[PDB]
Amino acid sequence: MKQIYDTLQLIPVDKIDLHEAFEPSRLEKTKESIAKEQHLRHPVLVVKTLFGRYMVIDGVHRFMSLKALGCEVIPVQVIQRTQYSIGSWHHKIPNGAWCEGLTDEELLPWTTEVRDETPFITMCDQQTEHYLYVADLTVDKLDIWKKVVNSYSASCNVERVPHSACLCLDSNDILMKYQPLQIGEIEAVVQRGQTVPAGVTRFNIAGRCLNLQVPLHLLKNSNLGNQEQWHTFLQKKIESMRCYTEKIYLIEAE
Amino acid sequence: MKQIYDTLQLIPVDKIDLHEAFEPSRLEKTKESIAKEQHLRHPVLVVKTLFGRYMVIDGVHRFMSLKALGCEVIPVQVIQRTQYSIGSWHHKIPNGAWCEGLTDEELLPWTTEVRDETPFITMCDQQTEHYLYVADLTVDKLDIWKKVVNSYSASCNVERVPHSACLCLDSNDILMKYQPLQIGEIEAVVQRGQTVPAGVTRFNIAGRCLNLQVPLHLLKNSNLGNQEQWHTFLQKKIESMRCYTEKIYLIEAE
Repeated sequence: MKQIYDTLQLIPVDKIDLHEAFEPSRLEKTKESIAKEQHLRHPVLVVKTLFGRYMVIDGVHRFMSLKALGCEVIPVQVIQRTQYSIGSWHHKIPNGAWCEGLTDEELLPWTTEVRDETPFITMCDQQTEHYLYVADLTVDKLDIWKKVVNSYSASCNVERVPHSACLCLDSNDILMKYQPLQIGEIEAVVQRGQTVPAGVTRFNIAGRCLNLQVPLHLLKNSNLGNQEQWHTFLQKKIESMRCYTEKIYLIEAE
Repeated sequence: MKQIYDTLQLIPVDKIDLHEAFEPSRLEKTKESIAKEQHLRHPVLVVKTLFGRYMVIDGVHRFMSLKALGCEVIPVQVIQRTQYSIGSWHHKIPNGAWCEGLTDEELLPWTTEVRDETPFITMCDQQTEHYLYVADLTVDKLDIWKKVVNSYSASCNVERVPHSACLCLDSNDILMKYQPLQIGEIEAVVQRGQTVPAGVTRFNIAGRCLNLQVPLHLLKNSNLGNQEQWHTFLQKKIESMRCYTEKIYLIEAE
């Protein structure tokens, strides 16, 4: 389906922006893997913004790995707005008692009280839930998020779970719930040069292209000869492209 | 879901049955490819039947290729009835008026009469339909499906379209419409040692496991001591497994 071929592009690395922070540990493992394989398995998923720029909506650690590896162009799949919806990740913290970062950040005005306002953050254990609202918050919405997420993210052990999935907690777990953003909030965040915390925005994307395996060597120089090479490479790959429209379980290795 | 692990099994080759004819042209390219790669990319998709036997619902040519190569066990994924629905393929013949194999067959009792019985086969064009009913035909549904399908399968160009899909016939198209069978019927067929013609049944399966890349070395000797290797193999592959719930475009190459 050539409609997909036309959305696979090599974009100058300096024209791509993040809307979120990244976790440098995951960045370094992903980067090791790319350097070892000398391939980028999946294109980074981007949307057009303004000034001829692009915003990553999925693959921030791949993109950062390529930038850190000295790539001048990034293989992207350009996603239309009709192809995605915006949800969020909840952060499940196993053995959440031994997680010293959040373990006594008492000062924020957590409360079990529920009001018809929107609870910005919700903290869960097997028994109880706690909330945060800007009626009580002194600083702005997003640095609360940075503070809270960052208190446990890099120090404690986290597993991200989709905000829409069904999950029940053990008594070891703590579950951090963050409400999804609208695209206009994300756009404003990027336009102001800001970022949301790592690993909280979750884009549900239809029509992902998988297992492109872009050779790293193609990404090192920005020369339009390199672009002819990219078109050749891509034409070779599309012949092996098959569309799947039902749930699949993909082994991402070989 | 870790249930996948229990559904991926090595099954003796003599316990597996096909329900549909295979196209040997396609069988030879599948066989070729498997021999070159020394691996089976996707597991054969089967459902359990009677006498501890299994019926292939997708992967006829992978299976036949494996049997031709001397494999004693087939890597399969056991699909449960909640995972799949059964539809059919319609066969669109562009410029069907010039399909000689379909026109010279003046014998068959094609008819525009709409009866209360369901027709074996419906042959449509832009503004008129023809049917074949049991009452006008001396021999069984399957013999007629194979006779009609083979009158144009190799003779003329044919686009296979899902029966539920949207299709508007151009001025010169002809459309062969076949009934979707129920699983009881397909099972009866296999129980009598018969097969449906190729390219007519269409299984819509959710949760296909993809890109397992089973090494061929594991399929030649069917001994309990092989199973350990298998299980080892499997547990390794699962650690690279990922579920995709939206439509994907997978590059099935490396």
